[PDB]
Amino acid sequence: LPEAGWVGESATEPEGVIPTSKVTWANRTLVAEEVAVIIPVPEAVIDDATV
Amino acid sequence: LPEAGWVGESATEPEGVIPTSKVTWANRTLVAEEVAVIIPVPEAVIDDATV
Amino acid sequence: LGTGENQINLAERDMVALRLKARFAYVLGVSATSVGANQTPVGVVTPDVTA
Amino acid sequence: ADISRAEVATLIQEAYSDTLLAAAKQGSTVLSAFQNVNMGTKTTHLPVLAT
Repeated sequence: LPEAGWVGESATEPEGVIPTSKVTWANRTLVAEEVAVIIPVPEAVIDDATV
Repeated sequence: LPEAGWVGESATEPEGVIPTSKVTWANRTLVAEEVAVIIPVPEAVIDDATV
Repeated sequence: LGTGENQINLAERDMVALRLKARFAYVLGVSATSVGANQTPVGVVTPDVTA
Repeated sequence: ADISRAEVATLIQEAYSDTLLAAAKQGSTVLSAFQNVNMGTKTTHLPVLAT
């Protein structure tokens, strides 16, 4: 995070000068990974079922 | 590049199985870089000149 | 322009300057071709250092 | 006091270009040098003068 400061009206004193400051960022990642299952069943069981 | 092969007919022999193969890619990059010059001149010289 | 004893303040010295700049990048497409992997698309005639 | 390009990490995105991707493909030589006989079966017999 940057930091600011209070500044006097002056053209000659050090308190007349606005501070410089930086802001910085870093990186985070979403990496997609696969989760899965296979459920085998007789075709006759699937054809027979009303539900 | 991928590679093909010649293939027989059988249900039983090692020949008659179609070979597996592969294609691949690589990366090339453009990275931008800055070339620059500053040329200072008196503004009276610009006004005095005929060009 | 400059700093310390070398410093030019353009406004109070009644000067101006042009800053000229560009940003450039370069890439050479070394890749596979129908003839094989890793093929360079550029050749050179080098000068005669012998005859 | 200053922000560098390392400190702006991934607010600056990296771009892509397919302008090097498109390799052209080369046909068989023998399929253009010589007659392509259409076949509807595995074996064709061609008689020739022999003595």
